[PDB]
Amino acid sequence: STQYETQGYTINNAGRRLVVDPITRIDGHMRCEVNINDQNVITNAVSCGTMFRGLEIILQGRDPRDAWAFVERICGVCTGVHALASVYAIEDAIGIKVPDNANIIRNIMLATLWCHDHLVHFYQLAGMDWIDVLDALKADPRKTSELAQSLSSWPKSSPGYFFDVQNRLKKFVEGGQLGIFRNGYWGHPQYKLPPEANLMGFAHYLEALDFQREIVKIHAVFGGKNPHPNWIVGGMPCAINIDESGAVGAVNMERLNLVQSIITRTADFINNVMIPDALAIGQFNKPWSEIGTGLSDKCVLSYGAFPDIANDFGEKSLLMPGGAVINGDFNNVLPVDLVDPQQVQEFVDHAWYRYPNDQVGRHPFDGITDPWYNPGDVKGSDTNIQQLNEQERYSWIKAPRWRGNAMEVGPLARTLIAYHKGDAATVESVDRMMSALNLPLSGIQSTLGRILCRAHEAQWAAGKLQYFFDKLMTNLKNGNLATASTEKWEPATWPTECRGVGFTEAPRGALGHWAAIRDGKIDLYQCVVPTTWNASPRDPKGQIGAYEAALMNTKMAIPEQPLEILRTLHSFDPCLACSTH
Amino acid sequence: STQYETQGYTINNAGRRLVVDPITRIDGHMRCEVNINDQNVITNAVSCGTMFRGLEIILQGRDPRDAWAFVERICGVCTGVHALASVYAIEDAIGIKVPDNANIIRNIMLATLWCHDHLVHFYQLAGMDWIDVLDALKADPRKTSELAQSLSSWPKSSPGYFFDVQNRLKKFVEGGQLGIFRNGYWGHPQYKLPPEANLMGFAHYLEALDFQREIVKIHAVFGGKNPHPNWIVGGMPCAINIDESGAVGAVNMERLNLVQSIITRTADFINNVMIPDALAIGQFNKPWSEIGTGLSDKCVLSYGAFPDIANDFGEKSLLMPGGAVINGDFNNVLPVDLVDPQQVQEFVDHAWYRYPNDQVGRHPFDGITDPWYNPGDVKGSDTNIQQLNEQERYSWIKAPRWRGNAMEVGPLARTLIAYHKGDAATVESVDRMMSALNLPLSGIQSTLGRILCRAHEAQWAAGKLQYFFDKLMTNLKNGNLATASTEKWEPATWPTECRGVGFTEAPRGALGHWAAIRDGKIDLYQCVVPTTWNASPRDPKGQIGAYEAALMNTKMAIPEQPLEILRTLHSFDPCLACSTH
Amino acid sequence: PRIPVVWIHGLECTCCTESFIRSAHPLAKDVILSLISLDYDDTLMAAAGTQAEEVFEDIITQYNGKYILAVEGNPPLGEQGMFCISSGRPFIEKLKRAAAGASAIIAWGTCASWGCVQAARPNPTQATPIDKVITDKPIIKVPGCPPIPDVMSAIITYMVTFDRLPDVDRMGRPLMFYGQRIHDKCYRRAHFDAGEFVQSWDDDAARKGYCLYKMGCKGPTTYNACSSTRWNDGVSFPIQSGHGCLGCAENGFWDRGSFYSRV
Amino acid sequence: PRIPVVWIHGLECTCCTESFIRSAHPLAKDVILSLISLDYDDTLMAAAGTQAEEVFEDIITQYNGKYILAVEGNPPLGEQGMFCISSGRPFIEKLKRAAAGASAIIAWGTCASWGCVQAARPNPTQATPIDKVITDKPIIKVPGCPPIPDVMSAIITYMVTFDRLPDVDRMGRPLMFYGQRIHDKCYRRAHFDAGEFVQSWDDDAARKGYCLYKMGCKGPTTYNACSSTRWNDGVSFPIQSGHGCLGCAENGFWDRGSFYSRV
Ligand code: SF4
Ligand code: SF4
Ligand code: FCO
Ligand code: FCO
Ligand code: SF3
Ligand code: SF3
Ligand code: F3S
Ligand code: F3S
Ligand SMILES: [Cl-]
Ligand SMILES: [Cl-]
Ligand SMILES: [Li+]
Ligand SMILES: [Mg+2]
Ligand SMILES: [Mg+2]
Ligand code: NI
Ligand code: NI
Repeated sequence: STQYETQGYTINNAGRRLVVDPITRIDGHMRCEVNINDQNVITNAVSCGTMFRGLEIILQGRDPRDAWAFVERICGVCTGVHALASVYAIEDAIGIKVPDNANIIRNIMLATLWCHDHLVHFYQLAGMDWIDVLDALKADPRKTSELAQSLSSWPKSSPGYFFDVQNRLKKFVEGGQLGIFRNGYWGHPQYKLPPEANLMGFAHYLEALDFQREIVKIHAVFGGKNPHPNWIVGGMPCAINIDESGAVGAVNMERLNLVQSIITRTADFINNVMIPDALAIGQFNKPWSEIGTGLSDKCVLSYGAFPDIANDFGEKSLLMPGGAVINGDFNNVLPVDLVDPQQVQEFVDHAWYRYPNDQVGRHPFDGITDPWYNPGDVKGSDTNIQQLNEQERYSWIKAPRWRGNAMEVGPLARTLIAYHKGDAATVESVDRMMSALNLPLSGIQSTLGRILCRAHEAQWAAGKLQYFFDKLMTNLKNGNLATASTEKWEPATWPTECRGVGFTEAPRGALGHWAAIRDGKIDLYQCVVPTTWNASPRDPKGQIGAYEAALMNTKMAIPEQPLEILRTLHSFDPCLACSTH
Repeated sequence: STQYETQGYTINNAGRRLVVDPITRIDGHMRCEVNINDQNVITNAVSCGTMFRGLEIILQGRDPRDAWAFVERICGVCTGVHALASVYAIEDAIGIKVPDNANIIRNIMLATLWCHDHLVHFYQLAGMDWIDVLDALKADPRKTSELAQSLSSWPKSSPGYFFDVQNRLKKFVEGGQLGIFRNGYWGHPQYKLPPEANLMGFAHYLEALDFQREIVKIHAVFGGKNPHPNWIVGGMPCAINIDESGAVGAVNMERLNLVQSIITRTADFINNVMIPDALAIGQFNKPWSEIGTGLSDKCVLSYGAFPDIANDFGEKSLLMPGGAVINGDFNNVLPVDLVDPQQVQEFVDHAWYRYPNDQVGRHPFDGITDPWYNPGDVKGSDTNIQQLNEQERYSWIKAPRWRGNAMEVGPLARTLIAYHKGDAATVESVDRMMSALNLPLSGIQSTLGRILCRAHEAQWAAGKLQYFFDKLMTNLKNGNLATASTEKWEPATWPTECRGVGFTEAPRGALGHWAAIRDGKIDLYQCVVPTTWNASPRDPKGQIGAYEAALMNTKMAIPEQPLEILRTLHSFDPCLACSTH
Repeated sequence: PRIPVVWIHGLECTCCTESFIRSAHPLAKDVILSLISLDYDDTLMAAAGTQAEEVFEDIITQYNGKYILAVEGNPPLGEQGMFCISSGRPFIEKLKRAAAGASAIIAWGTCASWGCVQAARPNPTQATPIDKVITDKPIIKVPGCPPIPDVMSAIITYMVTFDRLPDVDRMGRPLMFYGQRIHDKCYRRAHFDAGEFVQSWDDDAARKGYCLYKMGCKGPTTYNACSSTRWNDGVSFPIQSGHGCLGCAENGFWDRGSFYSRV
Repeated sequence: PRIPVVWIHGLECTCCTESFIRSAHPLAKDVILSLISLDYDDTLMAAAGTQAEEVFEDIITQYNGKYILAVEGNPPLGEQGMFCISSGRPFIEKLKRAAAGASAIIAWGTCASWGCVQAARPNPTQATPIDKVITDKPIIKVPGCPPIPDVMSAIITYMVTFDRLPDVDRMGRPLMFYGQRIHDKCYRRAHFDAGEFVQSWDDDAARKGYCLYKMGCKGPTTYNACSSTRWNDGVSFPIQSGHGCLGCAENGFWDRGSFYSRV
């Protein structure tokens, strides 16, 4: 065994080893290992991405106009965000500016994805870590109605409703076919809701499973389908015609009416169902405001997103702010430049890749994706792993750093950056939320805080959907219909050699695509994705990433039941296909 | 002034004359006049249909295969029922038998219409006679939630929901643009609900206005569109393909899945919203169990409907019973024959039509539709009717009789026929309903009873939708896909001269179409429609029809505000376009 | 304040009023509560008789020159107009009074636009479309028997949002929804091009969704949005459920021969 | 008792799992609660780690020969299979063990059916479709990237209701939804047959809904239900929203030249 110090942690791999493989209620493809001491406290944590596909290799030699469709298939959960980053990257390289309506529609596509992805995460992925589903069978339906009505104006709250949901669950389990609930952690001492709150949350899990299908109708109108909508370099393909012959062949007033109807319904569900449930989880689980801090009180990163001035990616345009904090100094929000070779770099000394010098980091314009499966001296063998060796290479995930620092990305990171830049709406929302829980601001830097910030952001994004829709309609009233720029669509119009960066804030954090074009073809295409940051393995200094840091120092009630590990990992919304691409 | 005796009534046209023109919250096109005595009690009632189009004339010379499309446009409220009667009548004339799936689908079309038409009548047409909308502004939202939860399991019952509905109504009214609520009867002493019940009812009015649009999606799948779906002589045009190439071009498993989803939602709404609201109207308005009896304790008529054995229109096949009662003798339910010239006859001595002898009645195979506008002295002119002359011709509606008797048709009529034929489900349901209201069986023969019977028919029809869908799926599992017979599609296969009758129970009552075919074309086409029976003018013996009888003997609290007249007329669901055609 | 709307009814079957309440987006509830002020409508209003006459008179007087008149159905010229009687007098008189104060008129459906079923041979009442009687006001024709629900609500929202009438073709129909033929956006056109036709009901061709031209489909001569926008929240349209287009949006469609004879 | 279903995931992006939960009729909630028993699924299940391994073992043992195996994604043959690792071993070993006990296998999506994006040139991981590894079990291919939500749920309801596998073409795709080409039921076909084409994005042709053939549409060579059943409760499909078909239901569609080169 060894022991060393990094980032205020003591990393010690003596003592009992626990393995969690598979991690479930994520997209898939993660392994986690920890060591625990005699006091059932985590003293070492190991994050491993267990798949790889190689999109950066597949993109070589492709037409730049096609790239968005290939990289969209990095992920069907965060569907669309890689297409957006791609068209941004290719437009930056070639020198294309899109019409205002194309930028507005792209912002609608991104806000739609934030609402859908955040809502499904809260209920279908994270919810069963906090709600004891089998304990819902013990609730009194009238007391459940009274609880729900004390928290929200949402209409669906009758005693008869909660009894009907409870009886559906009772029937489901009475044949002994428990399905997704089989062999769960039910009755664990960390389940703290009363039976009435379990029944309320389970009813809401079912309501959200049904409602989420409606949100993505916005993607179907502008992008054809969800999952995996369509886009173009130069704007969007969804031509608009409101008052001319042939409007039946285009985005017309009836299509816009459908979009408006979905926006209103989406805002209502998020504000009256998800927001009060997130606050209720907080009220009943306040100790989790001090568990899972990790890097969130040290180093956080946002690129920024939602340019409101078309083709302007600067500070005055981006509606979701960008910036970086290091060394715990939230009084110094630093500017980020994605072209600077000293800022974003990726290391592979602890990952399954080859570099000419694995002791140094490479900026993505100098990036290399040369896969090399070499797990070294594992317990077991190379095709039957019992324990990864975290002193050597242990993941398909590269290790990104910012100026050499390990960073956390995602909803909590963005909330902290916006709060400390002085964004008025963020400051008001956070202050009101923490006041309601009677918790200090530092309570947001935690596993519970990640969940609260995600709910905050779903509400924010639902409000921005209306804002962008109104902006689109204002242009149409003024006779401004354009959706595509095509003066640089043909390859003969491009520079012989050029490079560009496309960046945004995906639901899980800071996303960048770096592209180089030569002689009409993709010469290099490198992606650094939010879960690549958070699920990162170690670097040559032994610095740990956001998941490994957030698991450090966690108490476990029952070592064989990983509920506390699941709570903290799920709070980041891991997307492992994204992380490895 | 004069007076005479008929059907136990004293018809007396002395005293003050009141005119109600237009009657609103019907399809349109009705005038009502009454005389009241010195105690403000109605001693004379006059029913007048104020429009005519002449479909029976327009149908002459058409191809019999096209007839359904023309006569469907008799009415867009009871949309589809005239098409069904037409295809039945042409198939009866030519000698065509349809496949079992076509019959099942036609029964689904009719049950869907019953559900839709009865639901929209209860809320959008009759509801504001019983609910004081402006009084809802005085309700306590918590007490409204409590009331709703005591009557039903329906989920949508929170205090915040009822507050939100109430605030929306307050903002609507506050600017003085009251729309459909302007100059209403609000505050009339016959409004007996407490403020909480008025708010609950208004919330449900709005829920029903939204939900009704979904029910007709069943008509869109099998019939292309609603209003006015498509049909064929020989079956239905909606060819089925479940498991072969090209199922994308036909009724397939996805289309059937959509139909099933609509059936379940429709039953849930009717059973948990409409049914408890109807029973509550009964509880708070028991005196209306003794008002508006009219002919319902004297003479009632049903032809029967919903043949469960394909192409068999006999008593063992029809799921909704047929029969007639006369002279108040409910112990002898009599059989109906639509070919017998001594049974159904229409008179025009008090209507705007020419017969060679207006003192005799004509069976529809001998029918004549020769319009003659001749109002006599109306205290104004031929283009300014101040007072109809009920001693002579006063309506565009013909006067149908059954063996010379004036009959009531519709939900109450049907319920009484089925009850007295000893249908076990009907006996049990009626007995339990009247028991819960603590009223005698005779309480059903009234204006309140008409409303209760309509709601219990919506429930019956929603159950039969599932029964018919399951019969369709059973045939598909056994490889029986046929939807049309075309052996006799070509006119060269028809008899040179033939005639037929098509009959059903529309939402408002007994419907018949009589057709004669000669040399490949329609020679005669005569319709007798449910509101033709109910809204009928007088005959050569002075006998009064169902509307005039039900208004007789009624007390009015405020003569100038006709709320009692509206309550009783709306209880029949008048369709004046149907009545005149 | 919301724009005042007066909705009147001549000879008609009520199908266009029923179509309006089928709207999926915006819901008819939200049109009535938030987008317009529906100030007179015989099918939905609380007031009847003398109280309804008072609403009509008060609205057209107070809002003279500023309300939109919606019309469903048509006036009959036979029997001195007494084939359609309102408040004891010919409907045509109510139509002319309402039209005189309107800023613009919406003619909903084939009845108001052209004549529809009551005007089919031999037209016993002499039913006559609105534009042959009212000759001094803007009239927007929205034909169909009835028009598509979401077309009706889209036209309303266009007018409220943009504060202008839709641009129209030479017959007064909105270009947005009536600019192209049914057959120019029909999903069965591949089969028409290939000579792949249904020949009799429920034949093998019908079970594969082949073209309905030989069964009498009038799509090739009919202008509407049914093959693109579709009906009842996009669920179907006549052709998709196996019956040819009747031609129901076109003037005189009842008297162009049998629905089952070829174009 | 409901039919046991085991759902496993190889190299994949999760799009077919997401598509499934978009189903409009039946709702995915109602499929899971009432139609099937979804007994193993890494994306939804409560249990993780050793508890999830115990579920997998218990279900495939207790219901040996009786469960349906659903597969999303594919196995990589490179690096001894360790481009996709489950419980510390090559994913291919979990696929083989799950397949051995199954009565039948549903290959959801182009990944499981053919290869999809990871198998496009140069195929770094040697990703291989399911039917090149499992050669002794019935496999129903349901291709698309992803397949249509209400196609996925219709196939499931067919199998449960009728108690049999759907009839397939010679490639193993269900005839009901894959029997015809996109271009044989496309609503823009009238424009194709007239020579009426979009030539550049947002031109006048694009604003009238003209054909996308000159913009690269692969509908002429692609079998799926997108132009008839459509996507997301019938709201749209790629062509209706202005982008040509990519060909995403067909084997090798990534390597047939640019998406913007003509078919
Ligand atoms: S079904 Fe009618 S509209 Fe469609 S292609 Fe055939 S003829 Fe044209
Ligand atoms: S858009 Fe594509 S599928 Fe449709 S007609 Fe044109 S080439 Fe064929
Ligand atoms: N959100 C998201 Fe997916 C990840 N990580 C991307 O980009
Ligand atoms: N119901 C109905 Fe209409 C009437 N009366 C018909 O038939
Ligand atoms: Fe909507 S009233 Fe119905 S008949 Fe043809 S449009 Fe007329
Ligand atoms: Fe649904 S996993 Fe998504 S990439 Fe193309 S099918 Fe594969
Ligand atoms: S009959 Fe009418 S509804 Fe459309 S498809 Fe033809 S114009
Ligand atoms: S790209 Fe795919 S989704 Fe359908 S339209 Fe073409 S097969
Ligand atoms: Cl016409
Ligand atoms: Cl492939
Ligand atoms: Li740019
Ligand atoms: Mg990368
Ligand atoms: Mg008649
Ligand atoms: Ni992702
Ligand atoms: Ni009617």
